[PDB]
Amino acid sequence: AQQCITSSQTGNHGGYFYSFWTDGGGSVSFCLQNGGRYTSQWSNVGNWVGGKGWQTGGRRVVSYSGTFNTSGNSYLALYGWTTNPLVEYYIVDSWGTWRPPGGEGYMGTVFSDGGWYDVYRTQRVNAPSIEGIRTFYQYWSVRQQKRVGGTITTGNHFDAWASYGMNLGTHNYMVMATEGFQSSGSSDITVSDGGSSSLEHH
Repeated sequence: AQQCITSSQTGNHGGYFYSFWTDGGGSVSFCLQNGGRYTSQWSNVGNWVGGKGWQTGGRRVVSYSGTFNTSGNSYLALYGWTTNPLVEYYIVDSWGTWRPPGGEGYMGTVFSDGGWYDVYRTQRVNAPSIEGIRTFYQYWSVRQQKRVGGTITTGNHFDAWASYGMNLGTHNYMVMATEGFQSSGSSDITVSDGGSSSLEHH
């Protein structure tokens, strides 16, 4: 059955790595389900992010399915980190009332997995990270129109980022995450590797 957590931690569940974090404001429940699945609920949350994926990110055909709901500022994104350089990155497929990162630091565009994304770079100064209190860039691909479920071919994003001088370091984790900020909502997301699909043919 499910395992529902409310405090920040990482682990492996159903065969998949997961990461979950919250600041402890408001309410959030992160429920680990069979295989690549998790569900979540949040109510008037301060901030949280979490999902299932890979302990070591990289070039991958990520595949995910499920549902994502919010009345406020929440988003659904492949979410991960590198070190040397320290980078926090996002490939955002859907959001609520606020399209991240509010247009800040626009760099260009990329086409991947059937859709156009806008590319941004933002900066975090003296901020908590996977390597402690640091100054680091955040890289974003944000879909021009919302999508919930599909493939995210990470290499296409990384390569576009690189074309704009947004270079990555050594991969740390990479998860298909739900995020909330001063908002309420729910999600139900199942992650998989997309490489076992039939060959595309039209």
